[PDB]
Amino acid sequence: HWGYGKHNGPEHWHKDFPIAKGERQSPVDIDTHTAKYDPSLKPLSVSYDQATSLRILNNGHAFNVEFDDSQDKAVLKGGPLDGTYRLIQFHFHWGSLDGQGSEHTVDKKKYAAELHLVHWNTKYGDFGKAVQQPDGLAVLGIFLKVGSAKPGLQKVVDVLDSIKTKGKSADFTNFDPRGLLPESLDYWTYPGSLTTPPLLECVTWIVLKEPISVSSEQVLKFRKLNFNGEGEPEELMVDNWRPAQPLKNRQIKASFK
Ligand SMILES: O=C(O)c1ccccc1S
Ligand SMILES: [Zn+2]
Repeated sequence: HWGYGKHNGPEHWHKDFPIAKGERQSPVDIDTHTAKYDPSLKPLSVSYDQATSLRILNNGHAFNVEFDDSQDKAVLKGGPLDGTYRLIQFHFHWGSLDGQGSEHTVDKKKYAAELHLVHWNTKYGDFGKAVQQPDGLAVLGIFLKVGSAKPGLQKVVDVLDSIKTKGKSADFTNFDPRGLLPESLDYWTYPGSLTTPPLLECVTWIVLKEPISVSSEQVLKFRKLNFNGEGEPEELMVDNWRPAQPLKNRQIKASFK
């Protein structure tokens, strides 16, 4: 199946998932000079105080931190969004080297990694029905650069050696995703897609301008995970990013002047 290698990576995905060449694929390059301030944007509200994390899973692509989304607990609203979107999971994309790893780029600059906090529109009842809708999902995208450590990341880093291989999971209760947010909520937004198969075109992307800093030691631990399952040859989990796709008939809006 699909992955990030030479023979199954992003340039092959279109064969099984033809929407890979669709009209609102993600990620994209964010040209900061072309992005326009949008005064119709409402203030963004990231309300994560009652978040209930449950588990961390290596899915042979990245690792997912999953949340209990059975009640309105951790939600994203305002900004470009109509209504209330509930956090269901987060994960990252990263590189083999600090010069690459993010999926969005900013004036062609690649960051060392990118965090995606995935939410679904509660008007659609569950995540499965939300991914059949053009406004089913909202993904909050946050860049990571290598510099000072991010303390609120360390609980994630320290659990990784327990989910080294594909199919492994661990308890991951009481993790507070507020510790992953930068100071500013300035952001860019545009309509796009999931960035792994099945590449569904359901996402309002909200990409924060301010990166968070993580330490070289934190990101090195990401790079010690494995794409392979236990008892199989080691293939390090690195470079699990999709590159920027054509912007097509879209405009990137900025929340800031
Ligand atoms: O983030 C993604 O791109 C993704 C892709 C497939 C399934 C779930 C997700 S959340
Ligand atoms: Zn992602």
